[PDB]
Amino acid sequence: NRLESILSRFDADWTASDEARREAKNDLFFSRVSQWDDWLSQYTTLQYRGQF
Amino acid sequence: EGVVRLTKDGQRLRNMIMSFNADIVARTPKKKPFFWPEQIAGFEHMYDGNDD
Repeated sequence: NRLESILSRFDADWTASDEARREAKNDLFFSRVSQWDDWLSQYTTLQYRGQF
Repeated sequence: EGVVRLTKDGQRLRNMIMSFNADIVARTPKKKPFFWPEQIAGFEHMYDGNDD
Protein backbone atom coordinates (compact mmCIF):
# COMPACT_ATOMS: atom_id res chain seq x y z
CA ASN A 1 0.00 0.00 0.00
CA ARG A 2 0.93 3.68 -0.01
CA LEU A 3 1.85 3.69 3.69
CA GLU A 4 4.43 0.92 3.35
CA SER A 5 6.05 2.49 0.28
CA ILE A 6 6.26 5.94 1.90
CA LEU A 7 7.74 4.49 5.10
CA SER A 8 10.24 2.40 3.13
CA ARG A 9 11.41 5.44 1.16
CA PHE A 10 11.65 7.55 4.31
CA ASP A 11 13.58 4.83 6.14
CA ALA A 12 16.02 4.46 3.25
CA ASP A 13 16.60 8.23 3.11
CA TRP A 14 16.93 8.49 6.90
CA THR A 15 19.42 5.63 7.16
CA ALA A 16 21.46 6.75 4.14
CA SER A 17 22.19 10.19 5.65
CA ASP A 18 22.42 9.17 9.31
CA GLU A 19 26.07 10.05 9.95
CA ALA A 20 25.95 13.44 8.21
CA ARG A 21 22.79 14.25 10.17
CA ARG A 22 24.45 13.34 13.47
CA GLU A 23 27.58 15.36 12.66
CA ALA A 24 25.55 18.43 11.64
CA LYS A 25 23.44 18.16 14.79
CA ASN A 26 26.63 18.02 16.86
CA ASP A 27 27.95 21.10 15.06
CA LEU A 28 24.72 22.97 15.83
CA PHE A 29 24.83 21.93 19.50
CA PHE A 30 28.54 22.74 19.79
CA SER A 31 28.17 26.21 18.26
CA ARG A 32 24.83 27.08 19.88
CA VAL A 33 24.39 25.40 23.28
CA SER A 34 27.69 24.27 24.77
CA GLN A 35 31.07 22.87 23.75
CA TRP A 36 31.10 20.22 26.51
CA ASP A 37 29.21 17.42 24.79
CA ASP A 38 28.95 15.30 27.97
CA TRP A 39 25.69 13.37 27.83
CA LEU A 40 27.28 11.34 30.63
CA SER A 41 29.18 13.01 33.50
CA GLN A 42 26.08 14.81 34.79
CA TYR A 43 26.29 13.31 38.29
CA THR A 44 29.62 11.46 38.02
CA THR A 45 31.52 14.19 39.87
CA LEU A 46 31.36 17.98 39.71
CA GLN A 47 34.60 19.27 38.20
CA TYR A 48 35.39 22.62 36.62
CA ARG A 49 34.55 22.72 32.91
CA GLY A 50 35.43 26.07 31.38
CA GLN A 51 33.90 27.63 28.27
CA PHE A 52 36.68 29.59 26.53
CA GLU B 1 22.50 35.06 23.14
CA GLY B 2 23.97 38.53 23.52
CA VAL B 3 27.64 39.44 23.95
CA VAL B 4 28.19 39.01 27.71
CA ARG B 5 26.97 35.40 27.92
CA LEU B 6 30.03 33.79 26.35
CA THR B 7 32.60 35.78 28.37
CA LYS B 8 31.17 34.82 31.78
CA ASP B 9 33.62 31.98 32.47
CA GLY B 10 36.75 33.97 31.66
CA GLN B 11 35.55 37.01 33.59
CA ARG B 12 34.66 34.91 36.65
CA LEU B 13 38.06 33.21 36.52
CA ARG B 14 39.76 36.61 36.23
CA ASN B 15 37.86 37.89 39.27
CA MET B 16 38.69 34.78 41.28
CA ILE B 17 42.39 34.93 40.40
CA MET B 18 42.60 38.62 41.29
CA SER B 19 40.82 37.96 44.59
CA PHE B 20 43.19 35.09 45.42
CA ASN B 21 46.23 37.22 44.62
CA ALA B 22 44.88 40.08 46.74
CA ASP B 23 44.47 37.59 49.59
CA ILE B 24 48.09 36.52 49.04
CA VAL B 25 49.20 40.16 49.15
CA ALA B 26 47.27 40.97 52.32
CA ARG B 27 47.49 37.88 54.53
CA THR B 28 51.03 36.71 53.76
CA PRO B 29 53.55 37.65 56.48
CA LYS B 30 56.23 40.01 55.20
CA LYS B 31 59.98 39.42 55.08
CA LYS B 32 61.49 39.73 58.57
CA PRO B 33 64.61 38.06 59.99
CA PHE B 34 64.51 34.81 61.94
CA PHE B 35 66.10 35.39 65.35
CA TRP B 36 66.55 33.16 68.36
CA PRO B 37 65.30 34.92 71.52
CA GLU B 38 68.78 34.48 73.04
CA GLN B 39 70.53 35.99 70.00
CA ILE B 40 68.97 39.41 70.67
CA ALA B 41 68.52 39.27 74.45
CA GLY B 42 68.99 42.84 75.62
CA PHE B 43 69.25 44.10 72.02
CA GLU B 44 65.53 44.10 71.20
CA HIS B 45 65.31 47.89 70.94
CA MET B 46 68.00 47.90 68.23
CA TYR B 47 65.83 46.02 65.70
CA ASP B 48 62.59 47.93 66.32
CA GLY B 49 62.91 49.91 63.09
CA ASN B 50 64.47 53.11 64.38
CA ASP B 51 67.62 54.52 62.80
CA ASP B 52 69.32 55.59 66.04
